[PDB]
Amino acid sequence: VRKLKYHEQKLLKKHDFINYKSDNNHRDHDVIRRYMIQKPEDYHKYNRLCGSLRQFAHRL
Amino acid sequence: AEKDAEEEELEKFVLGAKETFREQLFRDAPAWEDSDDERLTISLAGATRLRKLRISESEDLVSGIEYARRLRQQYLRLYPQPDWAKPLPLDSFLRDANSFKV
Amino acid sequence: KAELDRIRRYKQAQKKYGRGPRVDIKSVRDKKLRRTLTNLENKYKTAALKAKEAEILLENQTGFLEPEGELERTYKVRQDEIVKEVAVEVAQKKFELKLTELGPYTCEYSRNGRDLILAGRKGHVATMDWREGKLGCELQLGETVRDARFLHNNQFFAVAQKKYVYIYDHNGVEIHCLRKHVEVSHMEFLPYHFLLATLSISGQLKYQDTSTGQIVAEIATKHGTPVSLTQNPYNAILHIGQQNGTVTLWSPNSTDPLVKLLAHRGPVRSLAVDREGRYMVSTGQDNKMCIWDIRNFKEAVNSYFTRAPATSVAISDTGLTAVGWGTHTTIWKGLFNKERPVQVKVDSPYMTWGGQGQVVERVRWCPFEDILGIGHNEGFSSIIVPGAGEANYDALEVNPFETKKQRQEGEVKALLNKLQPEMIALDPNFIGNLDLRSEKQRQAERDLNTALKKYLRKQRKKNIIDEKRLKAEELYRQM
Amino acid sequence: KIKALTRSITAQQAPGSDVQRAPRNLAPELHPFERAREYQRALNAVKLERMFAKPFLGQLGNGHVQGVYSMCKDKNSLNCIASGSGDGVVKVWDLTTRDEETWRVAAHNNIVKGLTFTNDKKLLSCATDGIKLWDPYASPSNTTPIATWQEGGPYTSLSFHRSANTFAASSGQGCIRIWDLEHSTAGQAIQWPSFVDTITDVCFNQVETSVIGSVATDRSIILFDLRTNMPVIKTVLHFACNRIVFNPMEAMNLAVASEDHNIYIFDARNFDKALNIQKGHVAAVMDVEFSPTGEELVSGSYDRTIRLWRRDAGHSRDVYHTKRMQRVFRTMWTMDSKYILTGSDDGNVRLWRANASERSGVKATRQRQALEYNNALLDRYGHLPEIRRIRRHRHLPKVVKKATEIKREELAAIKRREENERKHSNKKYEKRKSEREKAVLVKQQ
Amino acid sequence: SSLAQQLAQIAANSRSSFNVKALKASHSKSLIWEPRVAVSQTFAEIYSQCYEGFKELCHLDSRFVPFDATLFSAQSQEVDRTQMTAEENAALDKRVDSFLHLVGSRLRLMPAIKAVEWLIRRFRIHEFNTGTLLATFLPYHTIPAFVTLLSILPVQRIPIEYRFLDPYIKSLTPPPRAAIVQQATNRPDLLSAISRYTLDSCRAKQEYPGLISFWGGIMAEAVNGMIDKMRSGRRAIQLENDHLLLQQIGPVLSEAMVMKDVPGIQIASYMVVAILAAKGSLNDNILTAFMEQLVHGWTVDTLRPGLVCLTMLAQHRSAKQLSGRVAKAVIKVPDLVSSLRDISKEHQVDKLANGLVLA
Amino acid sequence: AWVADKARFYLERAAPELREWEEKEIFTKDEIRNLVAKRSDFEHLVLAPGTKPTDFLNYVNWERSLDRLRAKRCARLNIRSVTSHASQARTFGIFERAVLKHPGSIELWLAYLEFAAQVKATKRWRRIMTRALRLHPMNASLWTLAGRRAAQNGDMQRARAHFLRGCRFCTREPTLWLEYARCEMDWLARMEAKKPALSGAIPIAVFDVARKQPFWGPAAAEKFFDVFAKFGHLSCHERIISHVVTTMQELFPNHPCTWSVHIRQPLVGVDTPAFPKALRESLARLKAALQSTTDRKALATKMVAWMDGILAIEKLDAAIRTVLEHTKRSL
RNA sequence: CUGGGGCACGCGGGUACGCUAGCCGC
RNA sequence: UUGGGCUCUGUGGGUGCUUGGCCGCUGGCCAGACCUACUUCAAAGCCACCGGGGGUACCUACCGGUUG
Repeated sequence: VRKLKYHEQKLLKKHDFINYKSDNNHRDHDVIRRYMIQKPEDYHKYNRLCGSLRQFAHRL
Repeated sequence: AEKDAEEEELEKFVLGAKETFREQLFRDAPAWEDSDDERLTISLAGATRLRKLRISESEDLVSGIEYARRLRQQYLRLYPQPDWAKPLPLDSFLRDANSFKV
Repeated sequence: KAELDRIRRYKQAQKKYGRGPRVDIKSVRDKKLRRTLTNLENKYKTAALKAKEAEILLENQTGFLEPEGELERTYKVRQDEIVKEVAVEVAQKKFELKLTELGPYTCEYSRNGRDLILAGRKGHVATMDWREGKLGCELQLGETVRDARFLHNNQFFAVAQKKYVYIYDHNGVEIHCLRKHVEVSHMEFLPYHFLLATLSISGQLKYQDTSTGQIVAEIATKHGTPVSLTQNPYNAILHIGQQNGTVTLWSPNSTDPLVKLLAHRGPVRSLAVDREGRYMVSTGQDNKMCIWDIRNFKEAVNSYFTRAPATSVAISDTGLTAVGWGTHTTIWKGLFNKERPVQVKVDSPYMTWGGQGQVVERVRWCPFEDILGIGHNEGFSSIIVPGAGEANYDALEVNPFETKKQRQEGEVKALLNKLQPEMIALDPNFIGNLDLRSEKQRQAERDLNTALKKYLRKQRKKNIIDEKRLKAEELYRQM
Repeated sequence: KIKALTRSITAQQAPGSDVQRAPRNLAPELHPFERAREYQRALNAVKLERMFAKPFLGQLGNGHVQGVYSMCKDKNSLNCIASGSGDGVVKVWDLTTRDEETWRVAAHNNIVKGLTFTNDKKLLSCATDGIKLWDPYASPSNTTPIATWQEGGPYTSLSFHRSANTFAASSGQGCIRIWDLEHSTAGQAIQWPSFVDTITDVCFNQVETSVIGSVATDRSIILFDLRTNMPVIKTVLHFACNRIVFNPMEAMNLAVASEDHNIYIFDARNFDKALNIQKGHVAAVMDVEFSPTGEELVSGSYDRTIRLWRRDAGHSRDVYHTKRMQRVFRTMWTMDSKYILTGSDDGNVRLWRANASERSGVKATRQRQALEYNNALLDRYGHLPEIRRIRRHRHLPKVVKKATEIKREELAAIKRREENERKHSNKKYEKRKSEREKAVLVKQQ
Repeated sequence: SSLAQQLAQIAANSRSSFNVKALKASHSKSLIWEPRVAVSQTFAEIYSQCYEGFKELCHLDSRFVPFDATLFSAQSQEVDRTQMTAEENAALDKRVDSFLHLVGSRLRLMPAIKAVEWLIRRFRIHEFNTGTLLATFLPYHTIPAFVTLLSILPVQRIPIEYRFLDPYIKSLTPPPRAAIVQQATNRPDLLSAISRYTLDSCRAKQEYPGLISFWGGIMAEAVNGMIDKMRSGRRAIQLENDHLLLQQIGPVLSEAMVMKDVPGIQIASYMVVAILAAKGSLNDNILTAFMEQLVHGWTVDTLRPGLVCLTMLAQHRSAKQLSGRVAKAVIKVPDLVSSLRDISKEHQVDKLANGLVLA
Repeated sequence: AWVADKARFYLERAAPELREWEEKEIFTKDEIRNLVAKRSDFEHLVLAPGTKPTDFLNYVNWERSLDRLRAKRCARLNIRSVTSHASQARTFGIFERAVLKHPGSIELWLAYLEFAAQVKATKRWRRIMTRALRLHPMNASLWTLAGRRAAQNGDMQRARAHFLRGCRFCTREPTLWLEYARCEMDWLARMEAKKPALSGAIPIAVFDVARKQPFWGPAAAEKFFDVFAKFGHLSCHERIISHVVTTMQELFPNHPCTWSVHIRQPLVGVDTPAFPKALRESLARLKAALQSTTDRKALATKMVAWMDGILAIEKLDAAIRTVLEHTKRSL
């Protein structure tokens, strides 16, 4: 894709080919590429356990 | 022909010369005889292996001589005939194998 | 008369490009509307007429083969003989790629014909550019892959992984994992509406954006794990086939299924649909495969048998199709003529790819070269069938050979013309038609013995005193 | 009989050229989504013309010391305008040298009510002190006039001949009087023969020359002729009228600008009904001018609003303003019918555009293709709610929008009282008169 | 990268261009001009210039009128080789090779290489007939036309026999005879292919002196190097190596020994079998068999040199007698003892005379 | 560029006549396939930005031979309905874009004019000649062709218009002056054949202005004498011959061209007993010119050229021919 | 004058050409 | 021991216990062949994996209603 011109970008503000609002600014990519993990699966496994502990803290 | 020479020259000029260009590009008696083959006949449509060797959808019972002829056609369709199937001193030495001894 | 050819031209043009029955001009009361609509229908007729007049400018011819003698039948034609028959152009295009040690290969072709994508269920995904024979991406992905397909061009592709669904860019990079559509076993891409359609094992169906990234519609298709999936590229809708053997036809704009046709008594194994928009052939777990019109929702002829319940079906651009069943696949030619109001069964098929222990995984057509890709558990291959594919294209829609400039041009054009996903219907072009209830409300606001027994029996449980029920009670008393 | 489709890519690009050959096919089997696709293209069309809906193009001059209460374009050259002040001064600009002035002089004591140019070169000034004539494009400048009149009372307006050297001066004594240049002194005094009520303005017709219409303060208009030197007809309407015009293509079609806050399209042969009702304002309209296309119309309010129009809507196609311009007065077109002029109360001559999103110049072929494509698509779909609301959504100043809500509520109550009187009166057994029929009160000879 | 190597094999097998840049590149690979003009060259003016050269060549030699009919036509403008079927392409290839053998003599000249330019820029001859074109310009290995051909060949299209120029195609420079012949030594198949071309040339009677002189130098130093390794010292090894050598050189040497129409290739065959005799310790039966085919095949212009060959042959023979038909044809020799004194003035003909008088 | 869409317009223009030819049996499917493909390739290379009027003429002759072959096949097939008009019009469109593209190729100009003059577009040919003559005001070839076809059609006044404007513009070469005097005297001969004009003073007047023309050469006046000496069968031919002779004798006294015309003067209407007497008179003039003091080599080259022409005229006496041979060898 | 409407536009032999103006057919 | 070395590449075997290549198989084929029939009756429910705290205008779903 080329860079849009004026009207094209103005019409498709919400367009983006790279990052969605379902991507969290690629926190997965950020973590794995700082620390060399090999399964982004395993990243998300860490995230789910971290979220579980965080919510246990919330009820605590 | 009903076509003029100048007319056909125009045809070669504008229309093209694809067909004629393709044209320019594409420029023992048998010793012994048997009677058993004339006596014999075979059921082609009954024969599944021999089924695809007919010429029409009417040839089932075929005599032995014509049957062996269709066998020849099947065999040549399977494998086309080779060029050796179509003296000089060193050629004779060459075919001599006593020339190759250890 | 000499004008008989003129009238036949008129009939054929009005059937082809008329885009509708025609406007009645004499029922008009008003003079301005009448003379203006006269000029309109005049210009429309001239338009369709010169469309027929333009229809000659196609460059290519239509591919075919015709059996010459009486014994000769098309499904007794061998592929090496096709090689010796036809030109070195396509002879550089028939081949076989034996990937052996990674499971049954699933393949798909690019929407333009430039590229193809391959996945081995036990780990492999490679996208390669076949005509120049060069590969741009190949990565062994380890985790078991359940599905694969390109996205809107050869920039990106999309894969159903072992838990998530991924979109990669062309040089191998993973653009993003997607955890919103867990456990996909079927994936499609609505290509004009810019939408991934994700069907999972649980029965969840999610229409997700790609150009701005929201899922627009998740639906609990309550019935059955979806045994199979494809999509109609004329309504742009979803033909999904369920374990009850029924096919259900879906659209993103109501939770209910939109049609639910019935098919073979056990789970319909495979589906495929016309691209012009006419028909749809399925294969069931019950060993029969058969067709249906879609605009009329009907079986046409009796169900064809298959000698094994067919694992896949890819129908071509034209009326041809390859049906893939077990260890060898077959190709039929005329399974639905457009012009015939009723159809026929056909005794003999067109041509086959034969059974040498190469169990098919699926089959697809290149949409723009008369070739046939067979994904089998011993790799990918492509044989040729001359009738296949459309013959003369519109680069305005899609070019098999776009430059970098036309590529970026087309991406911006498609982004400009992305179609808001509410406009999905059984009726494709229904836009600007009238709302009956709303137009009745508009006209109203402008111009402003046997049923009464069920009426009383239904309203005896309310129990509003209901002055209209008082009128009804007095009328029942007079009765 | 095997034969397949064989495309070389030579048919995509011929060896020896730079042209990418782009063959098309026209099968609906290949081009789906026709209706919704063009609909989307229409949506993007509307959104981009309201990206580019940029009307303003400038403010000439320095602006007159007090506000513009008189201005007039030369209609036979292309770039010469006289604008004359409230403060009894006039000057003329050239369009091309936008910034500075062509020629400047004071003209009267009181506010200059009228101004124009002669068909040869000279220019003309009415005010209550009198009628004067200067020549701006003299090679040395003079400030003194070269013609004058003081007789006929306060002269309210001018009107000049399309081709010849005729002009007419509307006074306030219920009298108009016509001069011919170089051959008249006091001109012919014509009026409704027993009439005093004042004549605001008068426009010479340019479709049928030698014809005159004028407005009178009896909420009444009078059509005149010059061959037969007499008034022709007098129409009396509900409330007053402010400035006249006739259409420069459709000869029987005239238009009046009315304190009904309304532009009325009438037709000379038949005054039985208004041909069109333009109910487009809050405050009363100060000016009208027909575009020389005959297809467009400026209605310049008293309030902070120009509204631009076709001949056949009945409502607002465009609203224009900016807050530097409190009360527009003289609102007239140029000779391309593309660029309008706007003489304010705030002492300004403004140069604006009609069809406010069309960027002029010399386009490229595909450009005008796209523009008229947008035109056609919008034409096809100009009714649907989505594109419709993004079409009619302009922006509007606060007192004006509050007041148009006020007008709608009050007139809705008025119509409610009217229909209640009808339904519960004996008016129920009669024909409902349509509104353009209702438009006229009476007509008189 | 398994599938990558497999697709690479396909990409080697790819012939007709399928994306715009590759089309432009193979379109612009030319001979006469530079690629920057070649890209903005179209067939028409190309046909003009090459047709001018072609008419010059057909005015030089008569035998170009068949390709005036079939390969240099207004239809030969439009015909694109890639679009037809394999038998059409085979016939076209035969027409090519026939024209190449027809044109191989007048090689160093501008109208002929203009014709070559039409061959490339219309019929992709550099891609489709790499072997025959490469062999037919191979004997001109010090001229810049050959240099430019080496410039615009495709590398993966060069034949397995012919892949020796790879250092030179990395570095443009005319390779020398020592390089070609060293490949002929420790690469038999180069000799095989060039032998096949030049024998086809003499069989189609289109032999010419530059060709045959090149081929003489090639075979002579080639088989010289072949024996110069094949001498091993081990007994049955040298016998068996001479066997394998004879099997390689058999057909070409017999066809050139009794190539009756072409005296030059008769002389060259005399040369190669003479060196075969004098250097290599060959067995008497094989030697007399050479004698017998030479006897079968000489002429009178080739007479005295063939006499020199028989002096070599019998001089390196070990037995003292000759086998028959040799003596018959030496009776048929017109000026025997005079020619024999003339040759024994420098050549030691004694064993030949002894075998003669024994017979 | 935008060649795809512009060629789409032009091929859509070409469509319906080919549809007519396919519903006729005059051309088959493969033939019309070949035709449309060729026309597309043509029009593409035509509308290419880098362009040349040679390829323009290629497309021109291609469509022309199309109209020809279709007419021939139509006549062989005994068809009457199909015309050539659409082919003419598309040929005209090719030419029109050609001339808007290249205003600099006079050869292509003449090609357009020849095609029009053959196909009978009279007023069109006149207007196209007008345009191109405005474009190139410096070719006497163009001016002469204009006035010549006007003199051929018979509009002598419009011939005078074109020729007089050309004389007003082109003033470095006397060639159009030669041809204008040629067509003026040819019109006068046409008047004498249909038998002021009785005087015939227009070549006198054009010589009077030529006398002070910028290209004023003695050899130019000699060529004026030559073109005046052509078609000497008139009324005032002796008058104009005497006038030009006395004019150049008054201006260039000792010029070898003046001596050459003094030799070849009385042979105006010669070709018969009047031939050898004037031959002997001109031979006396020639001997006087030979003995007079002028550039003898120049005069001898003039006389050997004119005498080679005389030898090219047959039907003479051998004694006269041999004495010409002697007087030629003695130079 | 793309204002609109009406006449003609091909091949033969003629009357006639360093040409095509006129008669009838195909 | 009548030359030898390093280094790289290519092929086959084996790196696990020796029962056919294919098919619409109680049978057929490997040169194959035959090709589109026949038809009494849709389905029983449940389950079904998204990182946490937080908001709910609109959409979806659930529950409970309402006009028809």
